[PDB]
Amino acid sequence: VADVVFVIEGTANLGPYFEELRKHYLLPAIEYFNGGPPDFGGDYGGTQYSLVVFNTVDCAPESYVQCHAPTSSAYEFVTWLDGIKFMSCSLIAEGLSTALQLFDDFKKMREQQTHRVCLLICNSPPYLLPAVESTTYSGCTTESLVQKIGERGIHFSIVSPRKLPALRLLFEKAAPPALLEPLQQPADVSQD
Amino acid sequence: FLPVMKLFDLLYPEKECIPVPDINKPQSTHAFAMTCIWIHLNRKAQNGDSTLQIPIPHSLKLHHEFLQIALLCNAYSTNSECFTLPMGALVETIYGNGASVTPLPMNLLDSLTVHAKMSLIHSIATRVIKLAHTKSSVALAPALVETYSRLLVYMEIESLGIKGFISQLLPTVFKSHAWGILHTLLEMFSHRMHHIQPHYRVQLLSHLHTLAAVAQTNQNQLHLCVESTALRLITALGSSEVQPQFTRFLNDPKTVLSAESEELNRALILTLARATHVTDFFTGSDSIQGTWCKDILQTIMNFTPHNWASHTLSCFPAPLQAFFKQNNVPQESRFNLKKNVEEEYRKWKSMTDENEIITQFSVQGFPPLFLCLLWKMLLETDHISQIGYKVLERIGARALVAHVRTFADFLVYEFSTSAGGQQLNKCIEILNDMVWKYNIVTLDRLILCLAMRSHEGNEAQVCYFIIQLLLLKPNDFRNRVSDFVKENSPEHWLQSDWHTKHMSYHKKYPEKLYFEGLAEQVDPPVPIQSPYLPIYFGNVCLRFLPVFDIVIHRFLEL
Repeated sequence: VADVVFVIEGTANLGPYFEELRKHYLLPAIEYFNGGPPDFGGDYGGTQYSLVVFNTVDCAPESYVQCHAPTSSAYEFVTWLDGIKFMSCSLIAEGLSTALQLFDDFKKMREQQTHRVCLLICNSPPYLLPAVESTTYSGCTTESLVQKIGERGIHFSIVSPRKLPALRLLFEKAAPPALLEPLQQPADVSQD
Repeated sequence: FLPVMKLFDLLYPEKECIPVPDINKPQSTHAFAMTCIWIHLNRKAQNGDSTLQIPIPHSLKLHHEFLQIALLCNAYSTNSECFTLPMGALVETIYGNGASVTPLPMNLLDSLTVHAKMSLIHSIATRVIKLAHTKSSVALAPALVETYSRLLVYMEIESLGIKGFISQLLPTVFKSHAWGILHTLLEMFSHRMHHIQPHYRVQLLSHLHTLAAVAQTNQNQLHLCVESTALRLITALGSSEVQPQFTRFLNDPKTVLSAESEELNRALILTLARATHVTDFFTGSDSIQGTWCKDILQTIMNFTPHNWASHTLSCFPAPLQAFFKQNNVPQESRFNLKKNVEEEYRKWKSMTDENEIITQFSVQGFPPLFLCLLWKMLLETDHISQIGYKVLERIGARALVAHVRTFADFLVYEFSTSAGGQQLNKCIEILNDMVWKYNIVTLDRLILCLAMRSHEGNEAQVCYFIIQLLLLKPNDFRNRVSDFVKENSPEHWLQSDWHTKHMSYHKKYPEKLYFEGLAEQVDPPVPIQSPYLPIYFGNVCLRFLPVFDIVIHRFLEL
């Protein structure tokens, strides 16, 4: 029922390359989970989706989390998607811990099962040695990945740029079927 | 439309689900509007094949397909392609069954019509014209005139609609007698449609006048409904409308206001004086504002009106046309009374051979001499002998007023012949029983005529005895009046069985005005008169007020 949660991390690593990926992957963001981008309201219909944004650790004395998307009403999403600012270990683990918490709250609130998906878009191939140190959860990258793969059957898609670093080979560790490997250059797919 | 609607629903529809299915017999639209507007948005989006077909109905999904108490018919069909199930299932016109024998009483307003207004525009409007285009061969099958006429918001939003309807019905004056559709709405428009906009009522008055002029009405001798509607129309606007309305009928008296109905014009100008009296429209100027009505007076004066001649001139706060009042030649210079009496005697004598020449004698009948010959009849124990009764019921009702003009004075003479009471009892026992057979005159012109030429200086103090004893005697129907009073105030608009009610009522006491009462040697009735007959005595219910005024307020002198 189109219960998605975006994860933007390449805001500080690669700024200008964001539009190059958006112009190609904006269709799966809206045109797949809806008819198209219009001017409409939102409700508990389940179609709502979120988007968390993060930056590197150097440009962060106090500000780490900005997960601001309760419902997004299927249109204000792309509206503030171009409005966020654009600014090495980019703290991807603490950035994914909040997405895991958001999915947990979804599963706790969406009781009366919507094939959840998430895009851990990271421009650079970063890595966060400290687990969270900023939230209730405390788990390393491997622990967070196996927890997001086992608990949630969400399609852990990794929409990285045209690069192919060693991040994909390690972040494809989703043991249940989640399609963590694809970096889709050809025509858009449903969720993979 | 969608922007503000969605912005308001984002704040109004703050909930979690779609509760309250709301069967809601009396008031369901208030709850179902949130889903109806959503369905309309869905249809508007699907018409363009975009906007995701107006998504997000989850807060109203239960009410979405609620289609599957007759008041649960939520008419969500206004969008498109749904005017078959809700509307078609409604109580439409009669088709199965066929005289006032029509089945299927009509619908109540507050039940369903409180919401199905912006959806029903040209359904009945085209249904009636389709039924009327070819002919009204059989008796009128539907009786939906109650619902159609009891639609005040209909004429509030589409006042021009009924004007267009009447204009498209106008060609029927050539189709067939303009009968099956004129006597359809004209009655209930006067009786049910009480409160209406006046700027259209003046146009309807002009149309009624040119109707009474054209076309012919000899077969429509039951056209008294036309005069009753005209009276109701010209007696209700007297508050303040004529002064702003003058610019509308500036040329109306110059073209059509004075065809034949001179008594209607007398009542019209009486009400016009009454209106100029409210409030003090003449104390300021006497000739400056004079031209506002002097044109109407000059147009009317070509037809010997205002015959009152200084006796009845009491309602005018400044009687202006009363300056030229001597131009009325009342009773033809006060000498032709006995002369026309002798002429009536000679006509009663020539009745011995007027039979074979009745066709050449009824041509204009020497207008104010012919139809009073019935008076000598019924004085010799039904001396009519049906010689020309069928001929008498042809065109006589028009000139009957001119006939009774001098006969008012003659009857005053017959009354004063008592001089103590010797002739009084004879007159009471003869005249009151003989006038009743047979006529429908119902004093429709005698009250005006009494002030025309009888209340003059001839026997004014004695012709004022008319209202004292002439029409004070009729008491034949007062028995059933006591039960006929309890039909409209107990049910203002709560009528569910009005059809059969008035059907049985008019089946009990009355038969018709064309019909006779005596079955003499030959009487071919030939009844065709069954267009529509919902009201029979509410017509005199209003003209009782002009009598009430000429008897007290207008004739306040004596």
